[PDB]
Amino acid sequence: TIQRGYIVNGKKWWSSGAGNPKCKIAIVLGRRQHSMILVPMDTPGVELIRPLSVFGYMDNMHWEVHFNHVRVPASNLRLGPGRIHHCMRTVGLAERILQIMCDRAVQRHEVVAHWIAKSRIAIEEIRLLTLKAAHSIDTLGSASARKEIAMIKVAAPKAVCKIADWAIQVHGYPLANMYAIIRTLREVHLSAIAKMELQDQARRL
Amino acid sequence: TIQRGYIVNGKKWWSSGAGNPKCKIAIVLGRRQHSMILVPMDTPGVELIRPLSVFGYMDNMHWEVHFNHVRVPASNLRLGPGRIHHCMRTVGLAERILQIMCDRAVQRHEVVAHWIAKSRIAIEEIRLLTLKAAHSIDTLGSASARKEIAMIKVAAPKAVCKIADWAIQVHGYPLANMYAIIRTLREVHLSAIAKMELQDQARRL
Repeated sequence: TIQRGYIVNGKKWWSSGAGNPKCKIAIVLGRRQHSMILVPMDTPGVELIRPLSVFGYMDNMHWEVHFNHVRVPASNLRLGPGRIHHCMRTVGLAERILQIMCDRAVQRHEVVAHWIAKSRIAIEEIRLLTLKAAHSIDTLGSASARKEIAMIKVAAPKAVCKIADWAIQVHGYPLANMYAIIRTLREVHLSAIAKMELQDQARRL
Repeated sequence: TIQRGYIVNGKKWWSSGAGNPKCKIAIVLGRRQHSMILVPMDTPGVELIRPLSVFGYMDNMHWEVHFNHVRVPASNLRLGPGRIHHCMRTVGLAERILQIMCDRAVQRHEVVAHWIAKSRIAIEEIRLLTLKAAHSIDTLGSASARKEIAMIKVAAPKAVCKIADWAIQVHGYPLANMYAIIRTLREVHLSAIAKMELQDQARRL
C-alpha cells in the first residue's frame, strides 16, 4: 500500500541487498497504481524480519523487509539496460565455466567433447542475442526493443543452467559458487513474446 | 592398498556416514585385487580429515577418511537389493514431491497441468521398472538381473530431478530437503547396458 503526505504500510520479500550495513535508501514501487517513492530505511516502522537462504547459501556478497506504516514526506516520492547487463554477466560466467570444464577434461571420451561443443554453441548464440538487443536499444530508441529483451530473458538462464549441470557432472573449486549463482538467477515471458509476435504478424499483413 | 597379517594404507573419500559418534566398523574393498577386509576405526592410523559439503548442506542425518598404514589381523579380512531399495526410496520421495506440488498448485494454468501429468507418467514408469527388476531378482536367481539393475540405475535419477525442478519452479518448506536429497543422489551405465544388449542380440541370432 502506498495510499496517500503519504503512508506506505506493507510487507516486502526477497529484497536483495537489504542486509548491508551501508544500506540507507530504498525504492519501492507499490500500489494506474504504479507510484514509486523513496523510503529511507532509518525511518520508523522499517525493520528487517529474517534472512532468506537459497540452496543453503546466505549470499554474504536476501533479508526480508517489513514496512509498518512508515511516515514519509511527499518530497520522497527503465529495465532495458538492467536486463542487458544481467544477461551479459551470465554469459561471462558461462564462458568461465566452460573454460574450467575444458581444463579439467584435458587434465584428467566422445560424450565430454559433445558436451563442450554444445556449450560453446549455446554461449555463442546467447552472446549474439544479447549484443543484438543492446544494439537495438542503442540505435532505434528504447521503446522498440521489448521483444529482444524478453527473448534474452527467456533464452540465457536455461542454457547456462544446462552448461553448469554438465560441468558439475564432468567434475564428478570455484565451480560451486558459479553453480550457486546460476541456480539463484534461474514462464510468463514466453506468453508475452507470443503476444508480441502475433501482433507483429497481424500488423505485417 | 590392501597389500599383505595385512596392511591397508590409503586415502578414502566421500565415505558416507563416517562422522557418526557410533561408527566403529568399516568395510573397505581395496587393492583379481578385489579383497574386502573389515577395518575397525579405533585402530591406529585411522583419522577423519575434513567434512565434505554438497550444495552447502552438511547432511547431519561425508567426512573424509585417511588410513595411514593400519595394522589389522588376518581375521578381520551383492548390489541388487541395494540398488532396488535405493530406487524405491527415490520413487517414494518423488511421489511425495508430486503430492506437495499438486496441493500448492490447487491452493494458489495449462502448463502446470502438463507438468503434473508428465510427473505422474514418469513416476509410474519408474515404479514399474523397479518392481520388475525386484521380481526378476526374486524369481530367476540373482545373477540374471544385472541388465534391469543398470536400467533402474540410469532411469530414475533423471526423471526425479526433473520433477524436483518443476516443483521448485511451481513454488516460485520440506521441498528444500527433498531437492537436496535428489540432487545429492544424482554415464558409464549406458555403455554397460549397450554392451549387454549387443551380447543379447548376438546370442539370440
